[PDB]
Amino acid sequence: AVDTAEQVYISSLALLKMLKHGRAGVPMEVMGLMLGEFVDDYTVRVIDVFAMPQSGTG
Amino acid sequence: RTRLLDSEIKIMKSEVLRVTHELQAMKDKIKENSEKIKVNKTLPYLVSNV
Repeated sequence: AVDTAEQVYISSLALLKMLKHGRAGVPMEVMGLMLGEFVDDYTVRVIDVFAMPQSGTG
Repeated sequence: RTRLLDSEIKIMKSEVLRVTHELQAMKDKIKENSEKIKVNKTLPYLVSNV
């Protein structure tokens, strides 16, 4: 019912798996799910970004 | 009377490795033929020349 400026305290492993997923992620665009914990209203954290199978269909 | 025991343990292993033959066929074919239908059903798949 109220809006505040949020923040994402990242685990670096998030961007590490994103860079592996993009480097090895051959330029066909791909999809996955992000895994953290909603700490509060003005911040969020991502502790994990897990991997997907080779969904080369769309 | 134990050659039949080794051969029947090998027949249980034959059923196991035949479930694995059907696994390497069908379970891998899930991935393979699913995404190969899906790559065949991408487009009228861009005809071309060798």
